[PDB]
Amino acid sequence: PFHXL
Amino acid sequence: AGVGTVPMTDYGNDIEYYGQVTIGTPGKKFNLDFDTGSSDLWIASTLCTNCGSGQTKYDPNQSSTYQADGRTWSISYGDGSSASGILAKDNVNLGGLLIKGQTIELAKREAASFASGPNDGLLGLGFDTITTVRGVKTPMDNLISQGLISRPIFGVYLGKAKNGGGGEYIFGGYDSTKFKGSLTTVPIDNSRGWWGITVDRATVGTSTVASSFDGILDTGTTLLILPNNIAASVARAYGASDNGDGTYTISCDTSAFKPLVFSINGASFQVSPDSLVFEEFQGQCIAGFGYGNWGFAIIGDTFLKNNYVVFNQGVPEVQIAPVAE
Repeated sequence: PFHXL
Repeated sequence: AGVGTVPMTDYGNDIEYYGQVTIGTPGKKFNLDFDTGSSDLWIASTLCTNCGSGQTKYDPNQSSTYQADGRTWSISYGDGSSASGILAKDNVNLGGLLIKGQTIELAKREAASFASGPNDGLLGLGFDTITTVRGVKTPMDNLISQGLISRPIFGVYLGKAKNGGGGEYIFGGYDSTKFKGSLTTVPIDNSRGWWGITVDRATVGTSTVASSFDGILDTGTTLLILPNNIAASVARAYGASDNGDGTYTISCDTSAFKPLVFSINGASFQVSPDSLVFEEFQGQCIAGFGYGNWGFAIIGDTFLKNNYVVFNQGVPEVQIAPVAE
């Protein structure tokens, strides 16, 4: 999973 | 594809969606992750000392339109990744739309996760109040001001790996074959430089698992990350167990689950049962929702792969509708 600010 | 149309690629099980962008003259194709949660356009360059060998690297020497810049930049994302480098200027082609003299940020250093992923860099689609370097105009700012788009909008379709993946971004237009019924206008709060909305409530069957809460629409975040209490409340509805790391273990058989329904501005938006499971690794399924120590939620791909969004930067506002599937 990503979590871009 | 039509003007401003960008076909996306679904990486893994809806982990991320990336499109091809041509930068420079004559120009090279780059695979960027389109992110509504950030506003910096950065790419892997030949100045980079810890970049992936699989990444495509922007080479200033081969762009007859490169203009050097004296400023440096550094960024740090919510999942802990980062990158840093120098600023520059060049032309960017976004679906046939040639943005002249866009500030591009060339990476000198990048986090390993960047180095090992499918991306050459990121395309930031949040407001310009959060650009890491002051005075930098985002791509959407330049499309508008250069008259490349007549309406200050982008239509977003994110597909599901289970149905073949894909996706599509349309700059300055939208596509009604991709959604069903009528669009619902929802006002945006961009005071923090994000695409912020208010969800009136969340229900599972007949239970109100949550009351109004604020969330940001982030195409660059995989899951639906919710405040601790909301998160725990949802989990109890599905019998999910906390892994202690922001994730939950849920049953792999979702055939018995009810959709997580969001009441946004009078209409119903959902997270269909299939979507409640992010990934299955060696028989254990990780749920499509997680938790963070924030007061607002991060409405990521788990939600977006289920609802079509028309991002209007001008008002600002968004129009949403359930995916046609």
